[PDB]
Amino acid sequence: IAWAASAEVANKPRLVFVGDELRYAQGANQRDVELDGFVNYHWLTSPGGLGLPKVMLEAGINAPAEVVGPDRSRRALIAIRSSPWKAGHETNPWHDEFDLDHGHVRYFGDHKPSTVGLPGETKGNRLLLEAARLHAGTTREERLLAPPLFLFRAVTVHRAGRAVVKGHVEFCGAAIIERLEHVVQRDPETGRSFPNLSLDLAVVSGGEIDGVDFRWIDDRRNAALAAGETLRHAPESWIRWVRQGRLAIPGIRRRVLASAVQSSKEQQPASGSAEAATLQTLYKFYDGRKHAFELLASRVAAEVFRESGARYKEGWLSRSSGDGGVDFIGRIDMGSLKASTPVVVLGQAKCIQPTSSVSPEQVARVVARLRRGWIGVYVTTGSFSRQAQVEIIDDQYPVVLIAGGTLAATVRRMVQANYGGDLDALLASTVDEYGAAVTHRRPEEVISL
Amino acid sequence: IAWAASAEVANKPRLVFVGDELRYAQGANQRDVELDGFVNYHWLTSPGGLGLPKVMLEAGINAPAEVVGPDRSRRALIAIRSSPWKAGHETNPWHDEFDLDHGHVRYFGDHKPSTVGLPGETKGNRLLLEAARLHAGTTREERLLAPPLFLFRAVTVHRAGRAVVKGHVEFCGAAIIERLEHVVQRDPETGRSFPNLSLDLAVVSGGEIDGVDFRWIDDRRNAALAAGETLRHAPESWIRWVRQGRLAIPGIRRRVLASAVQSSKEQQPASGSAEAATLQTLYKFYDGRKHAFELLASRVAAEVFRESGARYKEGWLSRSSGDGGVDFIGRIDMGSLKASTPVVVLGQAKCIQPTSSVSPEQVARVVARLRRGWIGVYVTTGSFSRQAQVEIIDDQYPVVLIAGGTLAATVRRMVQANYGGDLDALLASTVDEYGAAVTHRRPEEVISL
Amino acid sequence: WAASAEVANKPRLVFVGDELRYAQGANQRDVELDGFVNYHWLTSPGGLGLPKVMLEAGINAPAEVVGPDRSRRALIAIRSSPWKAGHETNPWHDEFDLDHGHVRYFGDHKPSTVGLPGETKGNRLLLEAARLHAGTTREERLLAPPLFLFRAVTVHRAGRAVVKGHVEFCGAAIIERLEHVVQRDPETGRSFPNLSLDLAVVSGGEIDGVDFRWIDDRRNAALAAGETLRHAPESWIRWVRQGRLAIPGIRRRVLASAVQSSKEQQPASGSAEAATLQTLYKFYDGRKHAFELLASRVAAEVFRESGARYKEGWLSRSSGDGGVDFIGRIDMGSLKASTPVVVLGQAKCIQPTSSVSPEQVARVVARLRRGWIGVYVTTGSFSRQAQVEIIDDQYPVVLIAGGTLAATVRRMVQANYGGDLDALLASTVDEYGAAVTHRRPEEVISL
Amino acid sequence: IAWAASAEVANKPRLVFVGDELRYAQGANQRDVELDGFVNYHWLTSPGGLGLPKVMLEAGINAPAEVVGPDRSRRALIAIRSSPWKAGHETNPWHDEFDLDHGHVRYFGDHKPSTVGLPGETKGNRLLLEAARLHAGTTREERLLAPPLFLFRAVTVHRAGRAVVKGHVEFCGAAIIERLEHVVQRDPETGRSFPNLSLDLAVVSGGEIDGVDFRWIDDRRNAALAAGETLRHAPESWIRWVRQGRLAIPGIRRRVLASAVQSSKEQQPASGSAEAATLQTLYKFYDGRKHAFELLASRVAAEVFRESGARYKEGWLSRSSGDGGVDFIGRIDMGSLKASTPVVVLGQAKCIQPTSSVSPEQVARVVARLRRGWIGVYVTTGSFSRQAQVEIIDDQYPVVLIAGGTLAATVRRMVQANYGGDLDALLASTVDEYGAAVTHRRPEEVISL
DNA sequence: AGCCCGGGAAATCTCTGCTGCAGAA
DNA sequence: CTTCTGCAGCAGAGATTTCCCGGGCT
Repeated sequence: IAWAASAEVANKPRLVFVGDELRYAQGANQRDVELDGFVNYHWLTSPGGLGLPKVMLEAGINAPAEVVGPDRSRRALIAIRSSPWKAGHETNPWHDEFDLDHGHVRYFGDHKPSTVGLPGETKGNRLLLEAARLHAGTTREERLLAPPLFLFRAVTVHRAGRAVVKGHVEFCGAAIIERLEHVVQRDPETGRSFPNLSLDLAVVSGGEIDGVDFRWIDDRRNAALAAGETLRHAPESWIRWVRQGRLAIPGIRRRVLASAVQSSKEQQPASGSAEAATLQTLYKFYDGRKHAFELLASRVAAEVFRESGARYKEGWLSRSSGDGGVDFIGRIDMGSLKASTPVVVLGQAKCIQPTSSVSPEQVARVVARLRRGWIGVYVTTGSFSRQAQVEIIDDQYPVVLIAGGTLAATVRRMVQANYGGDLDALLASTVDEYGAAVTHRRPEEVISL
Repeated sequence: IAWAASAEVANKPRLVFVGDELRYAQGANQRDVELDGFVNYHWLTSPGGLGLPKVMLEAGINAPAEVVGPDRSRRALIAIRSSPWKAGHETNPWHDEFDLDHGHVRYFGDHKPSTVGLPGETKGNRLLLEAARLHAGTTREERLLAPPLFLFRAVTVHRAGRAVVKGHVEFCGAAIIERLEHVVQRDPETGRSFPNLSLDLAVVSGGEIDGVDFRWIDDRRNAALAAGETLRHAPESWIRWVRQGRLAIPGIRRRVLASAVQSSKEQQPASGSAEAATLQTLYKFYDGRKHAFELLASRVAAEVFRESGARYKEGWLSRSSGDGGVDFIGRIDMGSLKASTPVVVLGQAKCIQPTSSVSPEQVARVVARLRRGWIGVYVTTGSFSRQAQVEIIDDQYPVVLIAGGTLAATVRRMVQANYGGDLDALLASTVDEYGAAVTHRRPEEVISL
Repeated sequence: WAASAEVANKPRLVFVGDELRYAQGANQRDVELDGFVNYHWLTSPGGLGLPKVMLEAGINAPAEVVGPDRSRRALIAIRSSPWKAGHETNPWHDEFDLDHGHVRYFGDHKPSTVGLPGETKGNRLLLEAARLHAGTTREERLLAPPLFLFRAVTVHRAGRAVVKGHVEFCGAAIIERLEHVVQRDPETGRSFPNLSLDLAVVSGGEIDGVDFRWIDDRRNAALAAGETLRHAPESWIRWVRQGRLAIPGIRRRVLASAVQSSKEQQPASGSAEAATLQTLYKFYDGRKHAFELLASRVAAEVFRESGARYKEGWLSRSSGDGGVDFIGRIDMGSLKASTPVVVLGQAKCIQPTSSVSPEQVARVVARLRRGWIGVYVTTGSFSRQAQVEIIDDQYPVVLIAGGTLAATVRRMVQANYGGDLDALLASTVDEYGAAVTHRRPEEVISL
Repeated sequence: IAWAASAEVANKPRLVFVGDELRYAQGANQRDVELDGFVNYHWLTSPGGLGLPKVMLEAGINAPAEVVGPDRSRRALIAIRSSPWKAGHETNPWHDEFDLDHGHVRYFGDHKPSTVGLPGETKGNRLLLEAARLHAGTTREERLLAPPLFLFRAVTVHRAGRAVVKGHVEFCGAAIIERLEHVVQRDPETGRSFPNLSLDLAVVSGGEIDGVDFRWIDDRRNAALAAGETLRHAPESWIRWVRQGRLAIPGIRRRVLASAVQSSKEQQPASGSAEAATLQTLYKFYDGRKHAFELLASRVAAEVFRESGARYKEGWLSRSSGDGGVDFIGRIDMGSLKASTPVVVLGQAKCIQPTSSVSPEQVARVVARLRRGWIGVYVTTGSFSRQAQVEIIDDQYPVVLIAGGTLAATVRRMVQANYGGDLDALLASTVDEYGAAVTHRRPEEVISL
């Protein structure tokens, strides 16, 4: 009669997104989807339809009893707990830390000075040892025998009008063991150093959703399922890792960007549009004269900074000759009347073919010029490479990107704002006023201006 | 008609400012004031009234004829000229260092690799020694006979029209020799080492007027009048350098900030006003409460960037207790949407009576937390110390200053615009709704939000 | 050969920081003495029959051992200073950092000894061992005798005084850097040349300490030098084949908080460095400028202690305090073209019982551009908040409290004006504005 | 009748200058002032009217007979002849190095392989130990009697349309030993090893002039002379060292002002260098695999920082898969033992041909990620472009440039002293390890280990 | 006689200015 | 048939490069 419940639980979906807050309490029920206004942990792990003991989440790491598949016995999984009691991290080198953005995690063993035996005597560290031996071997079946590592970090909600600490967890994703190294920590109370296992783990990609649902955690606990039969509900990252090996880790590692990135198509105007044709006329006109293109880049950048609702003044153009990383410069004032701060804005302009794209080093050449409190801006006829936007966003470089469609729209504004001599004599206005004064002056001299 | 042209030119306001455009041309009359839109150099030095030969600015280190008074024959003055090769400065040997704000100018002797022997056979070095012995003299009489050093640097600018490369120079002011020492320089062209003379100079100040009377040279090249009557048109800084010794140099040093210094009374609201009483009630209310003040400052700083119409996003509170280097966080998107780049704003507040000023050390603690493209903001009911302000301006700290006046004005504006009721409603709303941090994350994560 | 196989049957390991019972009395057979492990039993096992190697103050080692291929030198044993109990007051002493696996030791050379440094048998074998560890072949490196460090201990045992005839295991180390210094002993009272040795403590890998079987196996004559390493630490084994290239990465790392309490930053009361600190406090209480110059020289000595290249730029100003008190520069590179590192510094003389606020050092931190480092010198200690703010927010600034300052000053004085502190103090107060210039920190590059 | 000549010597200044070409002959006389147009060495060292014995000078360390001053027996001077003896064919890695631009010189002892016992068993080494003993020293009295070391280097000169390398010598100035270390040297051609002492020293400055007054030399070389009255014509720098001690060592360093920009030819090894072919093989070998060259460059930079005797630790590699922004990471501990601070080094390595330079964009891509107090290092076979280095100097980029001769130098010196001549095992090691040292840790995580 | 971190004009020098021709997408 | 895109020791101001002067001294 229990087979019906097992099947019922087996078929129904149980989804959880990475970074979500899960409810963790003593006792309670595993048959409840929601508890105290939050998603139940035990229900997500072991719904109870299988009639199996719950998966406990306690100090250090925790692993269920050995699950005997028809083929052979297998370790179900490993639930890992990290305790930042009240955002204690990271004042000290014990330093259990998660970077869920780039998909890297560093955790440490539960070994303590009170323990007499060598590291690995504790249940947790020994399970970490077995997992380490299983994550590194010759055969390809032992990796199927290797239990997955589920990351959980303590979190205080301060929600629903009631501030509470503990009793809540956070799923940081599934992890694989990249490294295991014996390190020596220090107990301040007794002033005594102790050996312990240090684990470097990598979080894999969760797919398009970035959140995973686990019907396969029951598969790992299923007594009637073979080791290679449990990968049915597994994410594509993990199974493709099983296929390829540890060489696929950089490709399967989870990647979260703070801001969205734009494809080449979206930045540019439509192909059949006359805006793109106008952009190509800009390409033809400013190919010979890069200096005009620079002056226009200054005008456009100005229009953008003023479109943001911020105060901007264009200082000048760095050089008309001698190349270098700076083409021109302006100033952004941050704040309101009688309350502001000066910001030096280094304007850069590069004219290139639409097919080719700007390389990250060319942008980083402008980024390197930037001192503290400065903002760069890059204006190009084409688009930006993926690695460029990656280096800008992930490393948090403050650069304003001006693509083809943006400058095209800006031009569309300016040409009807001032239509003297039609569209073309604005470009002529770029060449005629291209001299636009000059300066050997450092960027810091723009403040006094 | 000896004194006919002299007596009228003897009382003229020959005050000159640093940064103006001066004309140095061959075949320039001493009678005409301005040449082709700008003032003439030869006219400025000796405008025909004296009958003296026009001082020619040549050969780097330059000086007029020796002057013999009744006693102690002296050198009238010294005309120092630093010129771009071009690209002699900052791209070549020589490249005399120039720092205007700190009044420090490093200059090189007239010794050349083509000139053999110890520095120096050229008149430049000998004049440099003859002057330096008087400038470094511990005797006031020596400081009386000490030849003034008038510095000049050719700058390209003009008004409208076209840029200038020759015939145009800029008055850099007068300077006093800080140090004199020998150096070794190497020529890239020949690869041969040669000795030279190097010296550190201290540029003086003209005061609030910041003007330098060029009538000084008249009594400086007068053989009849000596020392006592030669300082009549000299700047007070120079006469103070004459009366006292080299120990008063840092006190008489020229220090000009790019921005403007705000007085304590200037930062505070007008005396007797309603906003003043409002601020007094603010300090009265928030003297005991800190977190509520921090939140209030977060709200004030929230729309102070948004007042211009600029794109802003209000962040979170770091911690309920234990504080942080900066109390609250904000974000500033720059440019059109999807082209917007995040700018991290780190704010901190402190409650103190308007009669008190903010120490530079804590502001430094704020700006020490800054990174690439990060800006700070400090909010207080009091004013800021002058040292703090000048340290921020001179070293270009990127931070917004919120004094008691701006705070009171912005707060009253907030109350009337969004409430209009008694401030008590706002205060209470703040204390109940926040002052308690729901989210405690790293500041770099504000970009993801 | 039953006994040797018997002691080969049972493992022998000792962790770093293990207290050992040191007694000329007692025997080789027994495993423990007076509640502590026996040293002579540790170094000399009962299943061998070899004599007991004695551990005396300073460097000590058994004579060379004849091998089938070539003669092999027995390991090096080092005994630490009393630190101090009134026995040694010398500024140049043994500095132990077991957290980063870095240990600086100073050899034994005395004014009574006439000649050149390294003439004594211990120092002869020491320099020869230095030759072996700096060997160009793998054979020469495996021929190199291990260096085992030991320290004296001042503690408490079972509610009683401690300790009489007890030491502490500091681990095994590899000869990395050598130096030639000239020190001066006040009680000697003549000055004498002395050797300096920078050692890198190895990591035991999976184990904290090392296997004691290694030494007992290497001491044996039949053991071949290539095959004499079996239980040797993986770090040492890797180093033998890799050479000097392995040294930077194989050092033992102990994860611990870098925050030192106010008491830890202050020298011992009986150290006699503290008295110097107090004299400096009363002296520079009125004159801060001489303290700024003194701090510049002290920092200059600190950076040159690691063998780096420091060049003193100048002092910022002689009138009033500010963000920076003094400026220096550290050049590192191909030397055909050297990459300069700007050094900004501030010094404040306060009471040793007073703590330095984080804002005051943040005033210096805020002046740091990319590739620049800060220096803060104070007679007192640093506050906890300051330390944790510097560590957590990753501030590139060295901190000099009362202890480090007094120690460095003592070193400098003894090095030059040894016998007279007033001469060094005179050297600090004579020139005020001689080193003082008004320049931008980025102008130190030209110098 | 040698008294009058001595008085003659004392009255007229006798000066030598740095960079001067001197004629040295073993069979010359002390009488003739100059030989073949060039001033004589012996005549300058000691005149014929002095009565002083003929001083001998040969390859390596040369020390004249000891002298007894009335106060105490004293060592006058130490002459040092340094010649590569290469004729451009040097393979000796421990050959002496000279950098007079920064005033640092690496000298090496006269210890020989066949020379037995512990170093030094030779004259030069021992008297250099005495010299160093006096150099470090203690109290002023020892500093007074401390014998100066004068450097003479074999140079190629040109005389009357004819040029011969041997027969002349150059004056490199008087220097003081900073530090002395123990090192093991090996003959490149034939495999061997011998102990020797290595000295890092620095040349002082000549004060007003660039060189040394040899009249003071005569004053010190005098048998009967006072203690502090021995030097009246001595350079002020040496007197400053005398009064201060080691405290003035960083301040008295000889400095020559020149452009730090190096050309392609200047960075790369000589035309007859055997390391060139090795570099070609390195290009052909790492042409397919770049990350192996990245690890190679990591260990190279490590050896470079370890060459100064500083504190450095091995880092890790970012990816070893495809391409990426940062090639390798490292850490440097700056300060003493008890007191130090960690700094993060971001290293980049791209394999190009020695004839090709490095564009500024590529290195600026590395500079862009450098935080506050962070440095970087670029290691490559090819040289660096002029614009790149200029860009480094202008913006004060903290980067170490390893290219051409330097790379081959540290690599060869490494092979000779570590892997013992076999480069095959080294290359193979770089091949096997490109996937072993790869961690996904943050650059800030290097502080942990 | 001389020099010198010069300016002036008259000597080349730099690099996009483009028009009608033709011939091609 | 279009309508643009090639061909051409072409035009030509602003910017360098040469060379002639300069002014005021020891």
